[PDB]
Amino acid sequence: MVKWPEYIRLQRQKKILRMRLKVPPAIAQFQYTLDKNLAAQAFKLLNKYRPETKQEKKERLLREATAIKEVSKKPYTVKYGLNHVVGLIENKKASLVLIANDVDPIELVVFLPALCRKMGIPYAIIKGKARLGTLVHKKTAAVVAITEVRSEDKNELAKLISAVKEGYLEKVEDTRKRWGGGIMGFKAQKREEKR
Amino acid sequence: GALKYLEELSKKKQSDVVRFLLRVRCWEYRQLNVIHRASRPSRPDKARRLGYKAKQGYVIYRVRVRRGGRQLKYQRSLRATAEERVGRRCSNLRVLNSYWVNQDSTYKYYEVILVDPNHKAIRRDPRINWICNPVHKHRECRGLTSTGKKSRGLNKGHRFNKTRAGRRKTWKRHNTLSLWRYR
Amino acid sequence: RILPYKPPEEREREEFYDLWQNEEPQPPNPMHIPAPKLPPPGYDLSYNPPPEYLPTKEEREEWEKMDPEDREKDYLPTKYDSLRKVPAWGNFVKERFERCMDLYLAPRVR
Amino acid sequence: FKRAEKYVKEYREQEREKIRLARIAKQQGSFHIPAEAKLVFVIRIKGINKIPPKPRKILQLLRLRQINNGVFVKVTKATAEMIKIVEPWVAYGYPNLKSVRELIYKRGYGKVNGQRIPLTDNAIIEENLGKYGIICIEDLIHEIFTVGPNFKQAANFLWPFKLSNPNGGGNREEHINALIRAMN
Amino acid sequence: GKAKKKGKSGAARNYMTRTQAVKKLQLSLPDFRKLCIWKGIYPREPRDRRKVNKSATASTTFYYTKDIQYLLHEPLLQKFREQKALEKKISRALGRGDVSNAARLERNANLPEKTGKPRYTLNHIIRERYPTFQDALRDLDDCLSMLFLFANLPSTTAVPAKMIARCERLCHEFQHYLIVTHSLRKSFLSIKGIYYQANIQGEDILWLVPYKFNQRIVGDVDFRIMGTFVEFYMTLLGFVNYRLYTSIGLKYPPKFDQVKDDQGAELAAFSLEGLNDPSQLFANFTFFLSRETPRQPLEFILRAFGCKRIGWDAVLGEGAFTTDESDPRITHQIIDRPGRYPGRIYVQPQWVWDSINDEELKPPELYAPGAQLPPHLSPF
Amino acid sequence: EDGDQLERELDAMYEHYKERKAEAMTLAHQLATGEKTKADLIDEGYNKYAFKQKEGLPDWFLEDEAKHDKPIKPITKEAAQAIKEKLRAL
RNA sequence: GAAUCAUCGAAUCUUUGAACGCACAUUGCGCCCGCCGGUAUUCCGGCGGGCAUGCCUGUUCGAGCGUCAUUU
RNA sequence: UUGACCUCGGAUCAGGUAGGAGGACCCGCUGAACUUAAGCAUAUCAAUAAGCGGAGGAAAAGAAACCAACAGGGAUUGCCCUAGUAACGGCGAGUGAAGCGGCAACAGCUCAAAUUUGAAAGCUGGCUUCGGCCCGCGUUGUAAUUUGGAGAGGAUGCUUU
Repeated sequence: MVKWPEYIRLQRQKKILRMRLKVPPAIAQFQYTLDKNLAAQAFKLLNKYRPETKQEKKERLLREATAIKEVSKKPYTVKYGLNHVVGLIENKKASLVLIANDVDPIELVVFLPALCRKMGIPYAIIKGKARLGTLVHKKTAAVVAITEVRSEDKNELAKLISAVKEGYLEKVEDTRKRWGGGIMGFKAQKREEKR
Repeated sequence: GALKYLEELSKKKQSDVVRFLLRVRCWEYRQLNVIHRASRPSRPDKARRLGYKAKQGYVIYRVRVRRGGRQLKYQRSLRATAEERVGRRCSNLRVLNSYWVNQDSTYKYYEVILVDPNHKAIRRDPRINWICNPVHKHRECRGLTSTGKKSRGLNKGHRFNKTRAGRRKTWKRHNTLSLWRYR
Repeated sequence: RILPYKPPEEREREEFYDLWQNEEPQPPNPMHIPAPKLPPPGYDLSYNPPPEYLPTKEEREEWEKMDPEDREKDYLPTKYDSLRKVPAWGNFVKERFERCMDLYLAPRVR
Repeated sequence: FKRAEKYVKEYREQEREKIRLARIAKQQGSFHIPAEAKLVFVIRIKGINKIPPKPRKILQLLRLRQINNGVFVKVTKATAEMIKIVEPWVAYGYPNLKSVRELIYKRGYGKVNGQRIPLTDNAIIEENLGKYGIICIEDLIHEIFTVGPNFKQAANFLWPFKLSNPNGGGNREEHINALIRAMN
Repeated sequence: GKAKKKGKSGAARNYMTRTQAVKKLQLSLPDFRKLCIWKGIYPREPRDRRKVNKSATASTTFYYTKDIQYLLHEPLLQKFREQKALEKKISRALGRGDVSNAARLERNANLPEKTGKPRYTLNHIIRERYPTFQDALRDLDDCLSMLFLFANLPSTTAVPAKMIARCERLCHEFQHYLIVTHSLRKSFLSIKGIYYQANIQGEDILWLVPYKFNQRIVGDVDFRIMGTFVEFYMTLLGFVNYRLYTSIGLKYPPKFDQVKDDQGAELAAFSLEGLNDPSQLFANFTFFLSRETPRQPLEFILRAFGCKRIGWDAVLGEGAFTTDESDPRITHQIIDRPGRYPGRIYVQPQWVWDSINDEELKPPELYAPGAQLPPHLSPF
Repeated sequence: EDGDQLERELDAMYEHYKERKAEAMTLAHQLATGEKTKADLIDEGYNKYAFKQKEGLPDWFLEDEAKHDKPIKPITKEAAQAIKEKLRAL
């Protein structure tokens, strides 16, 4: 009958393979993603701390230059970048860690949840390196770290930390040391019975 | 630190997670063509230590080559063969380097880092204008890459007496009959 | 080289030359066909016409009964004592749109 | 499907609105305006999905249900009390002469026998009102601008104005002119 | 001896169908219509539609090959692509939530909802279309008529209130030019509205203005092509007004004051500075306009024919002569109703109309209020 | 959701495409002759392809892996003679 | 300001040939943009600009239940 | 419905690039036979001849995972000597270096491995009034610092543009 394109066929076959294959625990805990409410609240705080864009950064630089022509504190902003965030976690400067679930070299992340766990910093895995890259003003980001925020949101930072470290951390902590997969369908069951 | 962790993974590449990843990627490579383009490397740590840069003009090409005997063994390594095939494919680029990425029971898989000599970012960067220079045309063909040096025995010591300065040049130098004016 | 800074309020509140600066006659190409001008308004259109133009009531009823676009004239004369009695015409905008579509959807033949 | 955030938000909105309504009801209904009756045009904006019974009956009297409805009104004691009661949902202020003229001319509809016909004909205007002293649409305009004894009848006859939704264009005395060209 | 096919040769070469033209130009239907109207292209009729295309129908329309070639070689094609990429960028910003970058994107867009001016620059195409200011005056018929329609009409999504306001200001400026130069020559009013004929540089210009009422828009009408026409005639009238005021020496644009305009000055709002039979009709006359009379047409004709002092009711407008009727200065008062100061003469808008048309001071005794009006005549 | 329909389509297309288009005896000899014992057999059976999922995976991918998971082990002329005599029928 | 002069920084540079619109053993056959002359908006003939491949960067367009969301 | 992110493609889109030639010298692949051993098969011829790919005015090599046992030397390269020594060999034919020493020339460096994190400070393209405006790359990492006979960070006080 009809013939599908090569790349489309390959891509659907790859999703079938990912959902069929027996998954090691790292990629399994990658598969286990958090919930909508936690994602939304984290995105709210992260948006209130989104980094300055290039237009307004140059605008404030020109502001300062004109002020020099004719007094601040440390900027608190979300830290982004794989190496920067892993160093921050190693130095225990991070308060919360958010990890993209779809890093297409997956080795870039395999060790990150485990290092976060041992270090002690709470971590979560969210859907969309695209959302990470939109939290920052980029196209994509692998990891997102919250280290320190201003006074007004100490309370909500701590509340979000407690909410994640209980309601996602324990929930996916009871079951994360196993192997995933095993989603065989009806035709798969019949084929295995016949085999 | 992430590159250090990746280096440790590549060290324990026979582990469970790495074996799974190489299995899936081997299936993907078999499904794709013999030679194909990667904008981003499969092993970023290895690419970075070999010299890959996140710049306009650096590309990765992934290539599969038949493995086994040629009982006469083909003296050129499969890495060199892959680099040479990449050269004939894109003769415009310059072969910066190459690294093994995967292997199968019939094909061995390599990723080659290539540099564009006609892009003015590459011209400006004074760490890469050396390969912008015309002396480095077809380094893979002249055996000037790492595999070329390894196969040519370009090392120091008494173990490499015959090849440290060029095998054929050493042969010629030893077999020339020099005759001076005052003999 | 760099303009000194001006805030968005100033930028917001901050934000002609003759067409024929050098004009010479140009011969009209024969291919171009200008659209015919609309006929001048006739004696019939007038709101207060002479009594001769006034139609019969039966003719008015027949005109109202007739379906639109089936009439030779889109209008029949009516007589008004004062300008305030004269009402706005219903299909003024429709006539504007129809003549626009005639200008740019109807072929022109010499 | 509707969620606990919406439940909590709606309940708190209702609670605060009830508290504020009780505050006005207990307090004396005396606004800081001269005792003279004025003319104010009021346009309602969707502020809260659910409305308490007193603001609902006030909005029923002011016939502002369909989206983007506005109407002129007398500034007096009882009307000021009703406006202060319905404050969150209504945005109001002094109209201009040009504003009222343009509003009536661009968007004008007559109410007869529960029907909404446009103000095309002064003949229709007079077949509707006729004997109250109105002679034309301009007569209605002048009555509205300089209120007379027939203002209530004129307001009843004119259909509430349906302003076009703007794309980005408490009490303010004058900016309603900018808003009316914004939605007109 | 060469064999040559019938289909490839002849009328098929000369003419192309609408579908073929749009496929070659590579634009959607609305953008194609906008560009065709912008360049002034009309379909025409070929001699033999079957010869043009064996598969053809009388309903199908054909287009000129050279005209399509010009449409290809108009740079507004490139401007179209850049603008479309710019809505793509503003959608980028809105989706990502970058409010500030979205603000700069709309700044670069210069959209004609805040702008009130054309989104695009049409100076080159209007120059190509009208080689002469004489041709500009010739098209001023439709320009003025259609812009006055838009001055009367309310706003919609396609036609913003700001751009309607700018059209109203342009109409007021043209009226100011007409009253300054006494270019108005004939006035006729019928059930449709008021036709004005003005002589400018030996060219007769006709335009029709409807009465001030709520005009129904029921039916199937497209504002998008109509809004494109708005942009056409707005830009054309702006350029023509600038040229005319330069010719007469008066500076452009004339200044108008916002507070008086808001109170309702209308024509009185604009201020004109000269340096950067008609007049003898009402050369020395004092006129008052009652509450019922058409204020805008009456003042326009009186100022165009040189009546020095006209006043009216306070509710009608702002910036006028003394509103009080008891003032003895008013020689003539226009009243149309179903005071009685002996000094003032009560006359009618039809009296003014016929006096202006005939230029012979038609008897106010014949045109007194309370009596049947004799029928008027059309100057055309 | 479960992917059963898409897997059905992929398998049907693979079947349509298919329609349109010594080592064991050597190991047996090494086990029989006093050369390699049971422990050596499991030691050699721990290969690079050990723990290869084979039941829950699609048939086409399993066939590809079976095509490309063959390790080359040394063979013997005695094993070749044995397999020839075994395959020789009546 | 001569020269079968010297120098030489500026031009012209026919068909082929790595040979590049297709064919090549035809001064043949094609398609897009423009012009010219001869009854010429249609017919004919000629002329100018063009039309190889693989790859790199950028621009644009398209596809993909691969994938993210979007009730405040 | 909409808009992303990723991947895969088309365009007679814009800017470039690869052929071929030459091949005396150079860098690799591939690779004989005649002959000698008074026959001949290992060996020799020869890691040569032919064939294939790839540059320059030189190429290649090159700054020790070196030489050495020193009272140490100190990137690579070429000559003399080492030397017909060591070592290998149908121990026949034969094959056959290297350290050291005297010279010629002599020049050292760039990265990956770190968090700029109190601010991607970096770069491509087109648009120009050529001065500065955008777009894109990019955080899956572009600038500055650093490369193990080192270095970083503070303190410290001198000296250079």
